[PDB]
Amino acid sequence: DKKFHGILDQGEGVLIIFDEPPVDKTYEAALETIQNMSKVVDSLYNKAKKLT
Amino acid sequence: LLKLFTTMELMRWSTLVEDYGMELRPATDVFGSTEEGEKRWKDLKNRVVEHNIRIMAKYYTRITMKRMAQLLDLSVDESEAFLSNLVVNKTIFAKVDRLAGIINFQRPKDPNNLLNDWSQKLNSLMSLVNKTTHLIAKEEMIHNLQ
Amino acid sequence: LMPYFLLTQAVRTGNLAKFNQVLDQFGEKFQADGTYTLIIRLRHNVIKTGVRMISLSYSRISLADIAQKLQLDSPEDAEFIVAKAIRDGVIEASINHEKGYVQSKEMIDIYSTREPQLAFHQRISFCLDIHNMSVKAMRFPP
Amino acid sequence: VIDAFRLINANMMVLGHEPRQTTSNLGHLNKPSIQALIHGLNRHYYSITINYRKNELEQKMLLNLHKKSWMEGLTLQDYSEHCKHNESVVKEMLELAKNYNKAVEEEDKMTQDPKRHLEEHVDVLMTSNIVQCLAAMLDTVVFK
Amino acid sequence: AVQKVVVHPLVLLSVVDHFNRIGKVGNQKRVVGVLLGSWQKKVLDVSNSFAVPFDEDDKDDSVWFLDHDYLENMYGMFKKVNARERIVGWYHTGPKLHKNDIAINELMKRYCPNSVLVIIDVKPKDLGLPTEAYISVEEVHDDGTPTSKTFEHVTSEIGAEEAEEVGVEHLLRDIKDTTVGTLSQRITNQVHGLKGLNSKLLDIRSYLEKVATGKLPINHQIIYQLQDVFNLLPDVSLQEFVKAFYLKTNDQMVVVYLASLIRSVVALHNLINNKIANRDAEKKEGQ
Amino acid sequence: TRPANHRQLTFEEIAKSAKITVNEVELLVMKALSVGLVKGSIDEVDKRVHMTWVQPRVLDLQQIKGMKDRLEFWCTDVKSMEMLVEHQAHDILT
Repeated sequence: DKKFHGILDQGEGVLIIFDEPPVDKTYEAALETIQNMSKVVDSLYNKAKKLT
Repeated sequence: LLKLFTTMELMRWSTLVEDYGMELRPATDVFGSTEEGEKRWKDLKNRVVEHNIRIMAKYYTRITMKRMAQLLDLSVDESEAFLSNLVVNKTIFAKVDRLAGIINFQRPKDPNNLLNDWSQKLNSLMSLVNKTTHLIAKEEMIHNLQ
Repeated sequence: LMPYFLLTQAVRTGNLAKFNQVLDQFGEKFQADGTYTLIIRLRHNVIKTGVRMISLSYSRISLADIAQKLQLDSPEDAEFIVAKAIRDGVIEASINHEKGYVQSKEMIDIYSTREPQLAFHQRISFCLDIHNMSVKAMRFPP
Repeated sequence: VIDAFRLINANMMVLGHEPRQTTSNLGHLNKPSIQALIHGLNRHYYSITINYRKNELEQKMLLNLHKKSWMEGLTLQDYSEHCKHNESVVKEMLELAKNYNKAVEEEDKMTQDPKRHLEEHVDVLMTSNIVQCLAAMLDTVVFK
Repeated sequence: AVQKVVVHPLVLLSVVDHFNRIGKVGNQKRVVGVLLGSWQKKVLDVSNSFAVPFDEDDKDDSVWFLDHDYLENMYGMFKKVNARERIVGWYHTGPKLHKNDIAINELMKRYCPNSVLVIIDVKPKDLGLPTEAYISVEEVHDDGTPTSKTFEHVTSEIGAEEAEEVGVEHLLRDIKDTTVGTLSQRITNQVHGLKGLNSKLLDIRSYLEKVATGKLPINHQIIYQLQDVFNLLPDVSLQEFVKAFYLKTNDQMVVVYLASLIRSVVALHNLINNKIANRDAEKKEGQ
Repeated sequence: TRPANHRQLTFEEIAKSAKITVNEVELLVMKALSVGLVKGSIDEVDKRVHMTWVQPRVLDLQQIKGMKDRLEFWCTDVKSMEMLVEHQAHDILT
């Protein structure tokens, strides 16, 4: 349920707790921009392949 | 006593008690041993322990629990409890690997912070070499005149 | 492609009987297109695919377990087959015959290394080339 | 905004002869300010062209003002601020990309500022990132 | 003492003009004058300067004729013209010091307690600033060596008021570079920085060779500073640094890759528009 | 003497240095740190000491000659990479 940043290990019987680095927002914004450019390329198809 | 508690070095409680126990053997408090409300001796022991913790956190990165206990003059478990209490109080930062007893004071190292430290080292190096070249220019540019 | 669907099903199942019967049934299309040398090289890479998956879904599997799971006759035969898998580079794993188990390459978090740099470099060069070609193909008839 | 002036003689002005001879295409080439026209740029006085004798040595010594030291040239911009700026610009670029798609799609259906802003943002990102990466490599294999 | 000194373009140009004037009217090895500025903490701001008659013997290196009467007269005149400027130092246009500089600084310290000497090299260098700032401090060397009155380097900088700054920009508009980071200029800046670092290392190396062969004495402060340099050298073969560096390089290159992708898409859109326009124009012209 | 490249010092080698068993090299390094001579850290888990500073002291001519050699190498590397970069970017340098 993500109450604290840790992963168990039922072997040696350990609870490796730590701090998870924050999700890099740059890759996020890059991914949505990639999606936007993909749909822009779709628009460019609709223009060119139909007018030429 | 005040010199030791203001200097930045670990003082073993055993040695301090075999040195300055004269108190109440003189003054009016911190009795070596007396009535319960004025046997603060334990509080002084805790103060010595806390000072040692501060010094170690300042001048270590990875101190094994065995060594920490035998240096602090407390059992391994007693030292663990004291360090845990300090960590909870937020007075000290120390992450304890109890699997191997690898108490570590190294705060997590952000790549941003690591490269910033490297860049700061580079900047200091460049400034130092620039100042040195100025000073050495003056040095040679005076003496070679002779 | 339905005959090739049957062939793919047979290879994935690893059933030599199904492979042989489908081959016999659809030999006609096999001259129609031309794959026989490749279709026996198939049987080769059928056992190769078996070993590749066995190494893909495992990290420290033993030679006896490999033989049992691939129905291979002997652990020594399985050892030869895994060595040929090393030839083909389709398992990218080590092995230790002192104790008799095939250890796998210790998986590394591949972002603190030059693989992302190389991939992004290829893609950046491609994008620059597209821009150059576009701005060169820009034409004015006058 | 500097100007140089000299007076005109009333006798010549009354005689009608122009206050100042014109033998060469120089001297002119300048638009006299309407302020001076009102205050008598020609009735009472006349302007003079101003040239500057910029010697090479003086030009160099002036350049020394904002000349950047080699420390500045070879230093590394702070990495935390660099990442924060990269994120700011990338998110603004994302928004501009959304607007650019909307504009291009509506243009095509019917048959710019988003494109211009996108070009500016991409240029700044590329230049800053490449500069810092190259400086990082220069430093890391010059200082060891 | 004073920790920093900032000279002004007006001072620079006055010094250059003075040296050129003296050279034109007759060959000479140096030209000397006074520096007026203001104090704001230990950051001196030399906002003006003026020449003073001066000549010395090059052989004996102990006879010279700085004109203190001239100095005081023109200082009073400049005080009358502008108030908030007082004698803060003296300048000379000498590429090298001389055995007289200390005597002339003794003369100037009567006018100013913290008199600052400024060596201004009219000859244009290419790496550093043309002005060097020195101050005379004499004290019992804790090094236990014989103590001799000598100068000490002072941090120097070039700074201008808004007035001088607009003036210099207007003068330099022809060759002034863009006040913004363009990729080619940044690359050239890194190359120039490498040039400067190489020159500084070569100078330090030449001094070290001189000391090692013995033509010079050993400065403990210099040895200490170079020790600090070599000790401050970083280590770039460490794994916990290599991983971080690779991570940051990958991040920067993903940003670069996204940028290039957008730029290519825009270029393709422009080409599509151009093709459509060209075909429409040709069709209309034909019909 | 140890350069920054491999500046890591060990309890064992300190013991081979000034005669002390490896249970008080920790205290010796502690005293140095406190009096403010060397700076760094102590990793007794692996029994090593990391140094990143040393109170500079007057040196000898042979030491200065070795330092000169090191700076020879450094300057050679700097010049080489400068030439490399200028040659590579020759077509964009202003």
